[PDB]
Amino acid sequence: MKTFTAKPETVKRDWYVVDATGKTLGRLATELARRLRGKHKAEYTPHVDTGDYIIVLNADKVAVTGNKRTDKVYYHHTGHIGGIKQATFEEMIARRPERVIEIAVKGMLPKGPLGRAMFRKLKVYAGNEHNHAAQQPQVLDI
Amino acid sequence: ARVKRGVIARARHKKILKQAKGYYGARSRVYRVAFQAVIKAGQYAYRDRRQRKRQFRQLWIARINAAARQNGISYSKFINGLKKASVEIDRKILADIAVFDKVAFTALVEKAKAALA
Amino acid sequence: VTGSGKKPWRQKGTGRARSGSIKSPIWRSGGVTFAARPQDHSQKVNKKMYRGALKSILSELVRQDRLIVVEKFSVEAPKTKLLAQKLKDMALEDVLIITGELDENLFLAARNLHKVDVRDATGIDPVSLIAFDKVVMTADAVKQVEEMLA
Amino acid sequence: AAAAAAAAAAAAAAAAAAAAAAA
Amino acid sequence: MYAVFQSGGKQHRVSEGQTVRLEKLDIATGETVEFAEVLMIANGEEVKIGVPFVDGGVIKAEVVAHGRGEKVKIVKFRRRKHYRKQQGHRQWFTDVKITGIS
Amino acid sequence: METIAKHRHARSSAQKVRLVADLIRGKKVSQALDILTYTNKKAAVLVKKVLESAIANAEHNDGADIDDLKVTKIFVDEGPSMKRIMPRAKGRADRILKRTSHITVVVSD
Amino acid sequence: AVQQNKPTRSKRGMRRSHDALTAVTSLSVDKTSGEKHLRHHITADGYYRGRKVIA
RNA sequence: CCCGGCGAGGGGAGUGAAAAAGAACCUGAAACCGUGUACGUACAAGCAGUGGGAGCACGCUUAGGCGUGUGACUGCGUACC
RNA sequence: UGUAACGGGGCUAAACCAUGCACCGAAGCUGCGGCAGCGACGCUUAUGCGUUGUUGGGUAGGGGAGCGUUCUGUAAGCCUGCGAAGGUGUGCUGUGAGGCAUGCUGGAGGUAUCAGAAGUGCGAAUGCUGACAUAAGUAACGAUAAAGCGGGUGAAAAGCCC
Ligand SMILES: [Mg+2]
Ligand SMILES: [Mg+2]
Ligand SMILES: [Mg+2]
Ligand SMILES: [Mg+2]
Ligand SMILES: [Mg+2]
Ligand SMILES: [Mg+2]
Ligand SMILES: [Mg+2]
Ligand SMILES: [Mg+2]
Ligand SMILES: [Mg+2]
Ligand SMILES: [Mg+2]
Ligand SMILES: [Mg+2]
Ligand SMILES: [Mg+2]
Ligand SMILES: [Mg+2]
Ligand SMILES: [Mg+2]
Ligand SMILES: [Mg+2]
Ligand SMILES: [Mg+2]
Ligand SMILES: [Mg+2]
Ligand SMILES: [Mg+2]
Ligand SMILES: [Mg+2]
Ligand SMILES: [Mg+2]
Ligand SMILES: [Mg+2]
Ligand SMILES: [Mg+2]
Ligand SMILES: [Mg+2]
Ligand SMILES: [Mg+2]
Ligand SMILES: [Mg+2]
Ligand SMILES: [Mg+2]
Ligand SMILES: [Mg+2]
Ligand SMILES: [Mg+2]
Ligand SMILES: [Mg+2]
Ligand SMILES: [Mg+2]
Ligand SMILES: [Mg+2]
Ligand SMILES: [Mg+2]
Ligand SMILES: [Mg+2]
Ligand SMILES: [Mg+2]
Ligand SMILES: [Mg+2]
Ligand SMILES: [Mg+2]
Ligand SMILES: [Mg+2]
Ligand SMILES: [Mg+2]
Ligand SMILES: [Mg+2]
Repeated sequence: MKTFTAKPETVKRDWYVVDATGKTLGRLATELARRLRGKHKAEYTPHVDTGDYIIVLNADKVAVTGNKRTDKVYYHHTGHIGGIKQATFEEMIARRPERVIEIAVKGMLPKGPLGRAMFRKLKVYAGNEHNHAAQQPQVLDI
Repeated sequence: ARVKRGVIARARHKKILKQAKGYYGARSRVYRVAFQAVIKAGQYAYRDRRQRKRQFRQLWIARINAAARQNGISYSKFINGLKKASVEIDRKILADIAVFDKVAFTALVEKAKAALA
Repeated sequence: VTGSGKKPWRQKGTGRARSGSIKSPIWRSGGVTFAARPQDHSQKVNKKMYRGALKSILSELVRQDRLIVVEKFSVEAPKTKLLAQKLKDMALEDVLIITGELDENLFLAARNLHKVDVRDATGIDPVSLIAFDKVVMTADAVKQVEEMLA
Repeated sequence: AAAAAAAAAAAAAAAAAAAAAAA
Repeated sequence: MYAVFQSGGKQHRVSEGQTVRLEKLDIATGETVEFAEVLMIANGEEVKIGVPFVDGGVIKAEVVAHGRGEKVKIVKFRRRKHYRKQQGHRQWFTDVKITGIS
Repeated sequence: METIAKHRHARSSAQKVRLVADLIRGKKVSQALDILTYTNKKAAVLVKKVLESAIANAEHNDGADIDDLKVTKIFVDEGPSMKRIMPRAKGRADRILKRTSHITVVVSD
Repeated sequence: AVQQNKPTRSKRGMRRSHDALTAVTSLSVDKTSGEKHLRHHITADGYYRGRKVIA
C-alpha cells in the first residue's frame, strides 16, 4: 500500500507570528526553515509544501553574537565585470533590514520551485505592526 | 541461401521503439538514439529498484520524527524506547499510523516513554 | 566482378571515405565477400556402416510390422489401372514394391503412379526404405538381400 | 511529356592545401 | 478496528473485509490461513500494542487468488567495456482477504 | 456532407503556402474569399482557386447554400520535389530542390 | 560560421512563430457602388468615395 | 456534367471484385512534413530519463476497483562506440 | 572574471578535547519468496525424487546451453478466398533472443514436428546506394550601360509586340 501523500488541494495552512527582538539569527532562521518546510507536521511529503505562513515582526533587532555585527560581511555580484558589491551586517541593516532574515532563510531553504514557494510563504517586517491581523495569526515561541 | 533480413530488423526496431514511446524528441523516433534511451532507462530502473527503499525509509523516518516531536520526544529516544519495551512494529506501519490514526500514535509514544523512563 | 582497377578518388584530401576499388565487398554492386564455388559435398559412409544401417532398418521394419512379404508380384499387361486395382485389392496406399527379379512390365505399370515405387533388391536405399510406409518384398528379394547382407 | 531532368550530382573535382600551416 | 500483522518480514495494516497482497504462501488456492503474529489491534482508542505479539489474537483470512505479478525488466550495462545483460522477473503474489480480526 | 477539393503538385513550397492556409483555417467561405482576394502572395492565388473549386463542388454536388459553407479543415502536404542542379563556384555542383504541395480544402456547414 | 548541432523541430517552430502573416482586417465597402476595396484604394470598376474617376 | 485559363489539378457520375488498383497505377513500412483531439507549458536552469506523485480527461464496475493518455512538483541521474 | 582555502546558510557552539549512551547510514548481514550451478548422500532411474551445504561482479579469453531467418527432406500431409504472406494495433506468456491469439489493412500463398545446409542476426568501418531533414524560406538572382509612359495581346504585362 502506497502510504499517505498530502494533496495540495486539501492541506490546510496556519498563520504564525514570530517575535525577533534579540533571537540569534542562525537558530531563529533554522527554526523558521523547519516550520516552513513543514517538518512539524505529520502529513509531511517532500514534493508538497505543507508549510506555514510566518510573520517575523521586528526583524532588525535580531541580535548576533561574536564580533559579527562588524565582521560578518555579505556579498552579491551585480552581473557586470567589476561588480562585486559587499556590505557588512550593520551596513546591510542600515540599507534594508529585512534582507538579513530573508537571505538567511533563502540559504537554509531548498532550492528551485518548491524552495522558492516555501520562501514566498515567509514575509518579514522591520516593525512591531503588521497588516495581516485579518488572518488570525497565532504567536509562536521559536 | 541468401538470407534477406528486412523483417528481422523491422521486428527488433519496432520492439525497441515501442519500448521508447513517450520520450522527448528524436529519442522516440530515431532508432539509434532510442536504443541509448532504452538501455539508459533500464539502467536507471535497475538503480531505482534499490533507491526506492532508501527514499521511503527516509520518508517514514521524517514522518515519525514529526509526530514524535508533536508528542514530546525525539525520534532516536522514541526508537530506543520501543526496542526497550520490545515492540517489533516497523516504521512503515508506524508512519502510516502516525498519519491516519494519531491517538494510537500517542499510545505508542506513552509506551515508549514509560519504557525509556 | 567486371570493373575497373583505379582508385575512384585519391586517398587523402577528399572529404569522402577511404576507398581504393569500386569492386569492394562493402560497396554497391561489389563482390560477394566470401564467394562460393562449384563444390563436392559427398559424405563417405563406410561399407560396414551402410550395411549396418540397412540391417537396422530392415529389423525395424519387421519389428514395426510394415514389410509385407509375398511370393511374387505379377501383372499381365502393363496397365496402371490394373496395378492400382491390384494394390487396392491388397489394401495399400503408400507402397514400395522391391522386386525379386526384373519385371519391366511392373516398371511400365508403376512409372505413372505417384505413390508407388518399384525397385531392385540390389538398388535399395535407406531414404526410400524409411519414407515409404508399407514395403512389399518378393521372397526372391528376401533371398537376394540375405545374400546382400550375409 | 515527362522529361525528368534530374541527373546525378557529380560535384567534387579536387582540392588543395593553401592554408597557413602551424609548424 | 484495524490490525497490523506480519507475514514473512513485510508487515501489513489491514481492516476487516480488505484484500492484501502477500508473497507466495504454500497454501491451496481457496483455503483459509490464520495468521498468529498479530502485532497490533486498534478499535477507536481501544488499542493494545503487541509486546512483541498480542496474546489474545488471530487474523483469519481466505486465499482469494494466486498469481504472478507485473513483469519487471533488469538491464545491467557497463559503458565502453562491452557488456550488457537483460533479464526478466515476475514475482509470485498471493491475495488474501481478511475476515476474522481479534 | 463535407465536400473536399484538392490541388495536387502545386508549383510552390509547403512552408510558403501554409501561411495563407493558416490565415483562413476556420472562417466562413465568403469572408475567406475576401481575405484571399486581398492577400498579395502567390499562395493566395492558388488557395483562392482551390476555394473556388470547393465552393463550386459543394453547391453543385451536395446542393447546399453558399452562406452555409465554412472551411472546417484545410491543409498543405509535402509533394514530390523535383530535383535540378545549380552549378556553383570552383567546380562544385549543388542539387537544388523544387518543391510541390498537395493543397486540400474541406468545406462544409 | 556553421552550426554545431542539429536544432529541434521545437526550435524551428518557435522561430517560425513570428513569420506568420496577419490578414487584412476589413475591406471598405463603398457606399454608392456596393463593392469591396481596401482602405483608401480605388476599386476594380474604378469607384472611390462614390464617383467613377477612371475608365 | 461542374470549377478552371476551350490548361494543370480536382469533385460527382461510369467500368470495376476492388479507382483508399486511375497510368505520378499491387502490397505501401521508416526517417520527414502537416492536420484534428486529450493533457502539460510563458519565475524557469543542465545527457531530458527513472523512483515517487497531486490534478485533469477518457474507458470499464459489488459505488469501492482500476487501467489507458498526460506529468505540475520532487530524490537520484555528467550519451553510445 | 565573482565572495571563492567549512560544500553552502550559518554557528560561540552547530569548534576542539576526554567518557558514554542512542539513532541515521550500502546493493554488507538477517527475514520472505524466486532462479541456476557445483558438492555431497540415499534413491527408485523414464537417470533425477526428498533434503542438503555452498556458490552466481566481470574485460581479454576458455567452456556450456539455446532463440530466430532462408532453402531441402518429412510434404500430392496440414492451414488458406468463411482470407495466406506482409504491414499496423492490442492482450497474454517465456530467465532472454522470443512465442501465441486477435481487431484493422492486404488479396495468394504459408508450413507444423524432427533433422540438414548456411551469402544466418548491424549502431558505429571520415562504411555504399537511395530517400528526407538541418542551416532557412537565410545567402544569392551572375558587370554600378538605365530606364519611363501610353496602346495592343490575355484569365494574368516591369520584362512580349507597337
Ligand atoms: Mg530469396
Ligand atoms: Mg511515432
Ligand atoms: Mg537497505
Ligand atoms: Mg593502372
Ligand atoms: Mg549496379
Ligand atoms: Mg553483383
Ligand atoms: Mg564403393
Ligand atoms: Mg569550370
Ligand atoms: Mg562535438
Ligand atoms: Mg523569421
Ligand atoms: Mg481534366
Ligand atoms: Mg510517389
Ligand atoms: Mg495481385
Ligand atoms: Mg499504391
Ligand atoms: Mg511511413
Ligand atoms: Mg507556472
Ligand atoms: Mg533551458
Ligand atoms: Mg510510476
Ligand atoms: Mg576579488
Ligand atoms: Mg540502526
Ligand atoms: Mg547480499
Ligand atoms: Mg532464499
Ligand atoms: Mg559471472
Ligand atoms: Mg521447403
Ligand atoms: Mg480482409
Ligand atoms: Mg517467404
Ligand atoms: Mg500479417
Ligand atoms: Mg504463386
Ligand atoms: Mg559495435
Ligand atoms: Mg554510416
Ligand atoms: Mg542537404
Ligand atoms: Mg526549409
Ligand atoms: Mg541566419
Ligand atoms: Mg541577413
Ligand atoms: Mg539579398
Ligand atoms: Mg542580371
Ligand atoms: Mg546585381
Ligand atoms: Mg506598359
Ligand atoms: Mg526590366
